[PDB]
Amino acid sequence: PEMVRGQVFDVGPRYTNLSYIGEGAYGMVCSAYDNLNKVRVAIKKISPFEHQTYCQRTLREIKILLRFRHENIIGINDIIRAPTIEQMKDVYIVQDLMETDLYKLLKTQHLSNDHICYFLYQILRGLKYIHSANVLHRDLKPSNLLLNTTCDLKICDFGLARVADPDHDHTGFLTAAVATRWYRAPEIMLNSKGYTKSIDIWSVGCILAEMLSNRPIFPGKHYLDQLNHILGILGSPSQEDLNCIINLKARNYLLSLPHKNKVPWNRLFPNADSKALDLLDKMLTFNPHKRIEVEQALAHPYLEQYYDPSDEPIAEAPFDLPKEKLKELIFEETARFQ
Ligand SMILES: N#Cc1c[nH]c2ncccc12
Repeated sequence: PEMVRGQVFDVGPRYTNLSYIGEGAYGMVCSAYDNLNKVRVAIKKISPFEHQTYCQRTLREIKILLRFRHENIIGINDIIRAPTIEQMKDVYIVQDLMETDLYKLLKTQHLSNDHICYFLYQILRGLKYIHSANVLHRDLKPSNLLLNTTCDLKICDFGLARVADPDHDHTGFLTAAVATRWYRAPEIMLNSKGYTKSIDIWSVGCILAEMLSNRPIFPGKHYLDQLNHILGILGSPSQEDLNCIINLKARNYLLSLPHKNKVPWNRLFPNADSKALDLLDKMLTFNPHKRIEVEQALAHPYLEQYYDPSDEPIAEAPFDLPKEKLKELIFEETARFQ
């Protein structure tokens, strides 16, 4: 086989010329030359079968990415597994090679308002599709957004995606957790298991702010610190927002806090397009019910020059196990690439 860093990467013969790109996932990601398509591709190696949770995230993701077909969602071009379940140690997900991601890009570049508008548009275009299939991404963040050399954007990492379940959304104060802290909607830390689409919009809202300033807008250092960050900018929620929080621990935590007034975005972002600040405003709304939805976000004037519903597709149809059957389902699900 071939070896990258110091580890076996068994993707011959079609995929050659393996350069190390990074970690994440259940480990290694590499560029490789796809001999059949004569193009370099990304290959991530997964060894998930040791604990159930990785078999779950790997399964969720493969199931979803196979069903999705969208310019702004990453997709899977190939999967390399052993020919028998007994011999299957690893799964190799083959995907398109992308120059960078929004995380790296933000660390080094000032984005123009045109790149911001186009990036945002693409995010929302992709998100519209995902939501229309009734799936939530639940972990949108700049590192989960990949750009190619031509600034084409693709959402990746559906490891934590769930099917939307707004009826089953409620939970107690501080019940936690799992999605990246900085991009978590405030109701995750109060009264939501994050089963509503409004959860993603918040994230996109946080991504938009990060694009305006190259800094995360709510860099809370720990669980509850996140909330005072958010509250610090948006201000104390009103009477009506509070009433929507029936859970007493959460509501009384909010009441115990000192009054903070709203900081206007134009003060936080003096150079930004005012249309962007308006949309920003509607996305980072404390009350998730009052929070804008993806299709109104698309129709917002800030996006006017890209907005075209006939070129913004929706899915043609919508959407607790031992790691044994999981390994077995993964095998069954990866069969079509044998
Ligand atoms: N995971 C994953 C990736 C899928 N495509 C990629 N391109 C550059 C870097 C990482 C990837």
